[PDB]
Amino acid sequence: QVFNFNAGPSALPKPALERAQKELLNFNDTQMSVMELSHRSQSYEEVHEQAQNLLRELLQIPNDYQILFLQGGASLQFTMLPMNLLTKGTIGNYVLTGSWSEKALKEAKLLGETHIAASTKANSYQSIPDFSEFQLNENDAYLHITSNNTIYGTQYQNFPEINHAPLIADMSSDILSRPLKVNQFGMIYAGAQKNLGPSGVTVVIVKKDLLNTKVEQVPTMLQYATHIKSDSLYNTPPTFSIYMLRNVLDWIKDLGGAEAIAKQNEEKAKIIYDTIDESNGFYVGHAEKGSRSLMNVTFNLRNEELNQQFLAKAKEQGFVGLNGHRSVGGCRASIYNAVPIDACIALRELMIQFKENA
Amino acid sequence: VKQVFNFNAGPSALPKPALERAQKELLNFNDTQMSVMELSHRSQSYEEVHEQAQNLLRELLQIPNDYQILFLQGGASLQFTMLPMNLLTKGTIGNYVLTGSWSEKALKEAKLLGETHIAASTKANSYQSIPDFSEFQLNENDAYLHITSNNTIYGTQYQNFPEINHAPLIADMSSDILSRPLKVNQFGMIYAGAQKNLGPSGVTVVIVKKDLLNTKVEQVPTMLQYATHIKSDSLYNTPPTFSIYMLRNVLDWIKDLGGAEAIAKQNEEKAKIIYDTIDESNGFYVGHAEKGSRSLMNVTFNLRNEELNQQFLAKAKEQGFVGLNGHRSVGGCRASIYNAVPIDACIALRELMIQFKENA
Ligand SMILES: *Cc1c(COP(=O)(O)O)cnc(C)c1O
Ligand SMILES: *Cc1c(COP(=O)(O)O)cnc(C)c1O
Ligand SMILES: [Cl-]
Ligand SMILES: [Cl-]
Repeated sequence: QVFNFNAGPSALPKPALERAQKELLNFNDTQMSVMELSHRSQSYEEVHEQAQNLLRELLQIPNDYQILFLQGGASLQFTMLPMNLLTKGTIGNYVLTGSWSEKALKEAKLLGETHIAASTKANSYQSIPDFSEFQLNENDAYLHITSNNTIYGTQYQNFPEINHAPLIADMSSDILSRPLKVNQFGMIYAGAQKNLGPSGVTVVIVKKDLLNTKVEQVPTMLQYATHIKSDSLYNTPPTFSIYMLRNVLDWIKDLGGAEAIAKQNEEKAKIIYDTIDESNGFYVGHAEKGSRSLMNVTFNLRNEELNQQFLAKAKEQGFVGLNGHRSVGGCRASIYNAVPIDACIALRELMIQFKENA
Repeated sequence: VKQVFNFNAGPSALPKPALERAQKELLNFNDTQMSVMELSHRSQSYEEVHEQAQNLLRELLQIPNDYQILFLQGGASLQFTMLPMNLLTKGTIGNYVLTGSWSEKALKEAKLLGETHIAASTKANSYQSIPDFSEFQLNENDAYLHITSNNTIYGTQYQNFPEINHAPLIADMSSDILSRPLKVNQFGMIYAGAQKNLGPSGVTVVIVKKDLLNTKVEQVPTMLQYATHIKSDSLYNTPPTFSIYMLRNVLDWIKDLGGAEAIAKQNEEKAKIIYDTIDESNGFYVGHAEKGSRSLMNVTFNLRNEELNQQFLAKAKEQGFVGLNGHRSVGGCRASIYNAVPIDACIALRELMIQFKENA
């Protein structure tokens, strides 16, 4: 009777939460909660390391990348990245594919010279721009993309070959929804709360030799080098959030890893997109078909009265989270890894019944 | 199986009722059929928890209505830089009172951003005491005066606070916030990582006078402006929802036991058990702190030599004591006795200390 389509924080795998509940008072035979452990304890250090190792195995992260667990959300990364890499005489180059891309660019502008490599803003971010359109500069500090544009419902189907400067990706809303060639990136970051666990930890996967050096004048907490050198234990980490991340990663592994999860995600997205496409225009997706997200499906009915009726009916029927962001309007169905296919089927059935009764 | 005596210095022991409450409803919070961890931060169910945590803090510490309460990420360590970024301006001075390692860390971050000054320091005395307030060297263009209420590593604590009216008084209260009543109106801003006395790690509480920290900050990154978080009620970006939920649960527990005065009475009793054991030990245990600056939250002490220190800590670990190893700067032992550390663990520590001395 409850279908959780929340856009972040979001649904977690039942086994990960059940495991957490079962041992909440007695973690790993210590007779205390994981939340009561010192981050300097062997018990916690084992979890911290396992979470890293699971990420490394599941995404096939090369040995010369470091995995960091940071606080502050993806939003703090919007500023921390340019603080570390946008040096005088270089350019923070951005590909704009939605609202989250804009937020990232805005923070770089406060700190240095920026540039727009490509943008689909003028077309309401309905698509990912062709890579052949990208305007690249010899003095780029990096090229920043947003892999999944959570608000607009578009997603990179693949990633550009970028080697004049590091490619940086905000993968908050699609990290570990599919396999990745990590070597294509200088850095990947993601708040955990969309696809990896609860909120309060941000995963940063970074090429060590890019960022393992002290940057002059940058506050200690805001240097990647601080966290690299200290293995994300410079100050007190968000221990429960990291524990929950570990639990989620174990679930992904148990189901067969990134390939298996990608297959599930493709199947459940098809359920919703086919419903849109067969609706004779009653439901219209915001994204161009070739840029459709497998993680956030955005669509509208023919006018706002119909949008309101639909969302009111959905709320009455137990659906949570379906209201679209204002820039897109309509409905957003967030279908991250842990959202079950039966919830997607229920959404289809709701959509079909609503059209029939309109 | 070993008994548990949790003297961890941060993260730390939690109240059992708060954990039990969390466990019971972990899969279905407030009849939503979702964990609190699975809710939108813009849902009514989560907003109620967020607001309740603020209201409990406000009631328990008697925070005046013209103060705002923020829930931020990054730890107290991020506050070390965020504070001077927002208040340390050209032509002003970040003035610090140094009473331990945490004071030094705060000063260090301000130095990167502007002019700083040391109002007073007990560094030369190995941080064994809180300086006399008469020693404070103050400047007309201080942007603020910063203190560390409880010096977690050294085991000293402000017994009362200075009357400062020339500039804002700012305090890192990470390791003693809500261990006792507090006159909040004496401060412009108070911050604390939650993980010593308020909850689990992952959230930092900032109590700030509304009129104070959100001006002349155009050059400061969005996330690092207090103004951003003030305006959005700590929902600008996604908050650490489960940490704030757990904080709410801990605060309810404090309220249920009688509030700040009741917890201060418990804490004074706990500390007395340990300090009396040290003082009665004919030098077998020696406290780091001068008696008049002793912390009620972190009790620091050494045995006569490193071999005995090691043997004592090994015996402690065998008997189920967790977290007693001192920080390297004092060596020895540190018994952290935050709000939720039970008096019976202090009883157990005393018994261990008496037995170890008698068997040495
Ligand atoms: C939600 C989201 C963010 C912001 O994450 P916070 O952790 O709330 O700062 C950034 N980028 C994308 C793509 C998102 O979906
Ligand atoms: C632990 C502590 C800190 C550091 O807190 P983090 O949350 O680890 O950054 C700062 N000040 C005091 C007094 C502390 O005890
Ligand atoms: Cl977006
Ligand atoms: Cl200290």
